[PDB]
Amino acid sequence: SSSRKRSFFRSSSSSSRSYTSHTNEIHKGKSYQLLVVENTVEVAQFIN
Amino acid sequence: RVLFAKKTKVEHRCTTNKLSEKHEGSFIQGAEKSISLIRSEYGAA
Repeated sequence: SSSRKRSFFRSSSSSSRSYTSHTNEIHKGKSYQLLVVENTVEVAQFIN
Repeated sequence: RVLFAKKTKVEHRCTTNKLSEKHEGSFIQGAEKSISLIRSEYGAA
């Protein structure tokens, strides 16, 4: 905004305003499980 | 001005406002499982 008024005299006014803001966020995450269950053959037995 | 008298007044004012917000993201998930049985020990492969 600039306002200049003169009546005869000289007046000069100058104003400048600048504003800049940036905001960034990154969120990444993972969760995983690996369950496994096996069993041998072992043909033998205890049938006694 | 009327006739000595002279008067002059000038006023100027401007404003500007801007806003820009952008957010883009993707999340993916996929799970696969299996189960099997085999009825010598070499066949366990």
